[PDB]
Amino acid sequence: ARGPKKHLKRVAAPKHWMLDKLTGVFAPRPSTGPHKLRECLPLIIFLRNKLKYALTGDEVKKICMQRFIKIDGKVRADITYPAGFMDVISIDKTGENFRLIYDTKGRFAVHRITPEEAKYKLCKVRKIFVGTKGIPHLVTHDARTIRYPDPLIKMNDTIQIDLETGKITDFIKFDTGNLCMVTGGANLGRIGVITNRERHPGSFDVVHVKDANGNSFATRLSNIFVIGKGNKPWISLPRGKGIRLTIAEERDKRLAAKQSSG
Amino acid sequence: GISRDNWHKRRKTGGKRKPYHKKRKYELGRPAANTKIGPRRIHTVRVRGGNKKYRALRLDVGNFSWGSECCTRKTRIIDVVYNASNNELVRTKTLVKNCIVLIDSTPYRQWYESHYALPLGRKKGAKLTPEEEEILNKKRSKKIQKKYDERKKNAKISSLLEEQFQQGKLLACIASRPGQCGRADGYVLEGKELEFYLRKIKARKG
Amino acid sequence: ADIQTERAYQKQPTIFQNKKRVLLGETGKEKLPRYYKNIGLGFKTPKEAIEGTYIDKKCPFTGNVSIRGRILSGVVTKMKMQRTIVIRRDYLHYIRKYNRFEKRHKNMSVHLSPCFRDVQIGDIVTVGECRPLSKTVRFNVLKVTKAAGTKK
RNA sequence: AGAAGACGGUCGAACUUGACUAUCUAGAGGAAGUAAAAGUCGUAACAAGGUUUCCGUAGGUGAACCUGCGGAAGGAUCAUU
RNA sequence: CCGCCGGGCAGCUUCCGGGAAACCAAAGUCUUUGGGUUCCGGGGGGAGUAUGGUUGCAAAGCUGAAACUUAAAGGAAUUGAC
RNA sequence: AUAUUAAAGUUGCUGCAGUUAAAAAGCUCGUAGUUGGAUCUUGGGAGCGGGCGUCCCCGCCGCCUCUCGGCGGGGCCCGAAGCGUUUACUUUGAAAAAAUUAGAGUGUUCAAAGCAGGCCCGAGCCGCCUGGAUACCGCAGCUAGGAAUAAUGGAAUAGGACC
RNA sequence: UACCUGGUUGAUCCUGCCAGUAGCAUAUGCUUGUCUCAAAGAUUAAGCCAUGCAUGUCUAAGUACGCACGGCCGGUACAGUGAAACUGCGAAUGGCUCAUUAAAUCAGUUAUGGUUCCUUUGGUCGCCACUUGGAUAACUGUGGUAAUUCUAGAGCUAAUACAUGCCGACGGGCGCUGACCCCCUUCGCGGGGGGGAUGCGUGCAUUUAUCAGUGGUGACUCUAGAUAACCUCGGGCCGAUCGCACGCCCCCCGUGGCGGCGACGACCAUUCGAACGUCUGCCCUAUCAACUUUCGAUGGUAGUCGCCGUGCCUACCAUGGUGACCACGGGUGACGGGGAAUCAGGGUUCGAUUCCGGAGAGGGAGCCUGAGAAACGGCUACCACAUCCAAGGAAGGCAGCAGGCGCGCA
RNA sequence: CCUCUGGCAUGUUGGAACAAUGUAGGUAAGGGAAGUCGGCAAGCCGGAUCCGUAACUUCGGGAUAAGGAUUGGCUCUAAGGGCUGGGUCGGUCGCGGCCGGCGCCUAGCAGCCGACUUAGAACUGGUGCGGACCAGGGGAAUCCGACUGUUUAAUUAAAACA
Ligand SMILES: [Mg+2]
Ligand SMILES: [Mg+2]
Ligand SMILES: [Mg+2]
Ligand SMILES: [Mg+2]
Ligand SMILES: [Mg+2]
Ligand SMILES: [Mg+2]
Ligand SMILES: [Mg+2]
Ligand SMILES: [Mg+2]
Ligand SMILES: [Mg+2]
Ligand SMILES: [Mg+2]
Ligand SMILES: [Mg+2]
Ligand SMILES: [Mg+2]
Ligand SMILES: [Mg+2]
Ligand SMILES: [Mg+2]
Ligand SMILES: [Mg+2]
Ligand SMILES: [Mg+2]
Ligand SMILES: [Mg+2]
Ligand SMILES: [Mg+2]
Ligand SMILES: [Mg+2]
Ligand SMILES: [Mg+2]
Ligand SMILES: [Mg+2]
Ligand SMILES: [Mg+2]
Ligand SMILES: [Mg+2]
Ligand SMILES: [Mg+2]
Ligand SMILES: [Mg+2]
Ligand SMILES: [Mg+2]
Ligand SMILES: [Mg+2]
Ligand SMILES: [Mg+2]
Ligand SMILES: [Mg+2]
Ligand SMILES: [Mg+2]
Ligand SMILES: [Mg+2]
Ligand SMILES: [Mg+2]
Ligand SMILES: [Mg+2]
Repeated sequence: ARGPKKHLKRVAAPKHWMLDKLTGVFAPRPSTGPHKLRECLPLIIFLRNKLKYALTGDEVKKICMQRFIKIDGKVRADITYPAGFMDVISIDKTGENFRLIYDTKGRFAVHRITPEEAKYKLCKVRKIFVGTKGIPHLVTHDARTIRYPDPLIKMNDTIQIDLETGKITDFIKFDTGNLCMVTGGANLGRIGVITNRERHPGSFDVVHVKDANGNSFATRLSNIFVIGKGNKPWISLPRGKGIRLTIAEERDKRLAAKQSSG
Repeated sequence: GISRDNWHKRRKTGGKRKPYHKKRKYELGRPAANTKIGPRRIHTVRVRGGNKKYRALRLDVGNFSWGSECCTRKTRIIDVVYNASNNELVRTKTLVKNCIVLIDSTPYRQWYESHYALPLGRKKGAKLTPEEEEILNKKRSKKIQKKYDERKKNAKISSLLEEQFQQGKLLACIASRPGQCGRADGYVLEGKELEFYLRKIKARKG
Repeated sequence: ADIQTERAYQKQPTIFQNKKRVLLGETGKEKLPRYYKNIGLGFKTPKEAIEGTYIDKKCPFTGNVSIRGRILSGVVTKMKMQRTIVIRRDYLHYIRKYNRFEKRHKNMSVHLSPCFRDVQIGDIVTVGECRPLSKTVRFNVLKVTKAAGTKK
């Protein structure tokens, strides 16, 4: 590589895009954006695979440029704009409005929400700052330098953001006994209260998560993004509920749904 | 061209490293500033990511600071006197970081005399008669004299420095890296250091 | 003298050694104000660093250099470089055809700060990784046990 | 503002010359190995093979070989009062 | 003279058990395979040759190939023939 | 025809040989290497659970700390700390590109493949139900439990604790 | 499926090999109806290349006076399409090949508290201004050369190109300075308390120094703040900027206020990354045993350069550093890995080749542009090959896709 | 090679010319041993410093092998040595002594002297610099004699004698 890389091979593409083999060489490749390529859903895929609205990239292009689509409600004309975790996608003319939230398998579920609720989002803080002249800042995971926060929102905590105004509107401090969804690794999509956080100096920090239905499991803090004040969540969750079933329990639940219900 | 990189020298063991690539514009050097003393001359360089490196080439003014006193006027860089790396830089008179230059005393002098209200650099009665009396002459009384009396056994500057001024340059060390910054800012040798570099210079003179 | 054995004066950066004008002799009792820090991860920044007057930029306590990354134990084999030693880290590499092992040593070079006086060879040493500070060196010495048999 | 030009430096192709190194090949004559063969000279070895063979080592011999010294049994004596 | 004890040199003895066997109380405790560890062989020839190194006064020693060739060469035991 | 794998326990860790078939250095010393005897908390005690008593199974006897923090005097026991004397080992957790591979689901007409399909429905529903799993991923690095084995420390011209 | 058979002998049992047997690639022979997939100039020659193609690009929104088209409207420049040209962006990806390269590449792991980052997203962005200077292209016209994606002179004429540079702003606010003035006490010097014109500074970024200890971390010489100065001076910077669509409201008539995009910039975060570092791991090879070092070997101190940490480089010191746990060298029919073929369990072999990383563009060197190149479908050199020449000169790079020659079993 | 002390009058004559032949010195375009019995003769080489040195070998050598580089002038830097000195505070006796107590440079510092080298740098010239002088040409082979030594005073130095 002489300079930056611009293409993305289909296959080099991430798995959670459900992009198939025989269709092209390439995958889209997101744009530089508010999410890490590896952890996005390029609006193209979102539209003409998951929402099947378009058929090709062209049909995606045409939808995008009646200026319908509205990622965290601000109108985007890129197909490769990476719409990622806890953005919105107000599609407006149809009036569905989504969120993208990790399904238990971990693939950015299609998750419709009510316009009231699609007002607000939820953001993990990556840092506190103090810039010049003693103004303090935040930084959301997804880039939003807020400025002048509550001197209270510390690291790894979350913020419910208004969208229209921006500006932090009410916030939840990462502690034990606090709802969360994991945004990485194997336990991506799963949900529970916390229970335990282990500090290890330097070497980064584990956090166990006790699911509602017993299953304790763990992860590194990095991936834990909170969504509640213990049990009660500050958003809609997609059905599946961030539970995660054993392959056999899953097989049963399919087998019960088949034959009987109809 | 003139490159900086590990690949081209031997290892810990002393084997010969083979090169797998060729030179890379970033594994890269440029020929040196070795800025001399003289009238201002700076050429800016483009570096990685754009940006600038202002290679000094001649220089005269420098923003030196009398540390103790907390004044820092910008002053003539009068000569290079000593340099720890290599005696040749001193002989060529080349300004680089951690040099020991000389800088005009004058702006520090002036400020001592306007702040502390005493003189600096001893003399019979040419400086004392006209200017310092005019600097003094307390038409106010009460407040200003009380302030300058509060500047008590406190003005009490060092012996080496008082000597330097009465000569009238300062030993000064350069803190900037002229070849990259453009400037040649520094600090005035004081106390234990000054005493050390004076002892170094005397020895060199023999 | 004593400290300044070099061509340039050896001052610790950070601290200014010059503001003074009061009674009770010239300078204080301790005279200088020594800069040091603590280096973290649970390590006792020792007495001989803080008490002592020496000066080293490559001291992890009393000089600029962040410990950050891997932490490795070795054992000191030589001490013949100035302010630096070599430690031999030994380990049983696994070959899996023969479900066996092979011994293997890597005498890495290491920066020994002279907070540590009276360190000998055969002395277990725990180095902290840091920024490359010689061509070979990337590890400062942080704690030395020496208690392998031979005396207190 | 500023071109061409030039001192020096710097990287440094490239050439000229040695020096090492790896490989590949020519060669009068020499001296092997193998294989073909319906040759020549013997008869070393296997039966005590007609001088037990065999070892190590020396000298000699047209050739196999012989002899000297000290070994071996894998001998042609597990045994001789 | 008659025992016993340790440790040697061997000997005879047998369905210990092995082994292609002749044989071996070890050559046993091995497809029921692992006490420890060193040296070593990988069809027969070429060949312990050529070459390089090394040692030696020499004689020679230690290290040590290949090209080429070739279906056996070999061990043990049996019946014969001699 | 040639390379190459199995056959080949004819390269042998599993697993081969070395009296006579090919093979143990002429002998002994010897450093590196490899290998190294035995030895320290154990029965018991008390309960939940199973076939007045016996025989099998399951939480307990990480110690100390209060010199530290608090979920004008205190309790209560958690954050810190003498971190597990210091490893190996094991077990758990995390972290682990996809494709491949294994392997769920799914009549591509079968299959190799592929990742989808399937449904209600007279279509008036102007639709709906779903998949796109899981495993493995040496060695090294990281996390917690276990402490048999194997190494390794600690008091011997003396040293551990005490308003 | 955890398999064996033929061959030394007159027969026998062994040791042993040869030979068969079954997979997989490459080639080839002979054959071949149908359908679905699908490898394919790697092995030899990273040998050579005829010809064509493979990187260009315009919206409402950067410059249109071609007149090349055309309006509907004039005369208040501009109306609407628009070749060309200047400007901006891109050409650093993709594609190809596997020559080199053996702790190198590369894989896992870790650092960046040691640096850069076009863009993307989010922050910040208090007397020419009713808007300045001159220049140049296309265009028009003179031309020169045998000849090139050669250009020279003469006319003009644009800007978001290139330059230049103002109103705001509160004789006010806060730091110093302080003409002086006032009140209390005192025998009085003095002591305490107040006020205060006139001056300098009147900071985001940069450079240096000093002082203190809002927010952070296992971890600061961090972030933020105070003081002093400096400006990396026009070639520090934002300071203070150009385009498009609709078109409104004034205790008020001719002025002054206004939403909605576009483009732009300095600093910060953001992403894409990049870049160097940490720990462990690679085939044969001793007919390779010592190797490295004043021409950096391995340390140290000060610098230099570099985006930054480091012998990266220079200077002065010290004498280090690796090695039988195989260094050093040599070889490789060696790009690394994911993987592939074989397989009971163990293994063996292969991996030029569709993903990831790396390298290179006939060979070597240097460099401009630019955020990113030491780019080769960019230059400048030499060498090697080659092409026209009017002999003075000029142009070249298939290991892109096709294609050819050459090499070969391919 | 040039000079001072000291010594001399150019070695048994002078003058004028400057032809050939000579004797002794030089130089030579291009070629470079073709010359000749034969490279005879002359020519190259040469000093020092820094590298770098083969076959072969009696392991001593071969060796200055071979083969390369540098050298002037000037202006600097760095490195190499000697000597002497504190018994200071208190007491007392005559700047000097004697006693007692500190100090005790015990990492030494201070002043004062003195040869001479060597290494590095900058500038500098019409690339010239061991500027004269002095001063090895190399290599591959064979024959002989080991070697060093000796030998025919007046033709033989050799492989002869030792
Ligand atoms: Mg590419
Ligand atoms: Mg195994
Ligand atoms: Mg016949
Ligand atoms: Mg045996
Ligand atoms: Mg066995
Ligand atoms: Mg053989
Ligand atoms: Mg095989
Ligand atoms: Mg097998
Ligand atoms: Mg065998
Ligand atoms: Mg035999
Ligand atoms: Mg034998
Ligand atoms: Mg033996
Ligand atoms: Mg034991
Ligand atoms: Mg037969
Ligand atoms: Mg076979
Ligand atoms: Mg980044
Ligand atoms: Mg090769
Ligand atoms: Mg390249
Ligand atoms: Mg080519
Ligand atoms: Mg290039
Ligand atoms: Mg090309
Ligand atoms: Mg004469
Ligand atoms: Mg005469
Ligand atoms: Mg005479
Ligand atoms: Mg001539
Ligand atoms: Mg001739
Ligand atoms: Mg002739
Ligand atoms: Mg001659
Ligand atoms: Mg010679
Ligand atoms: Mg002869
Ligand atoms: Mg002689
Ligand atoms: Mg004679
Ligand atoms: Mg003679």
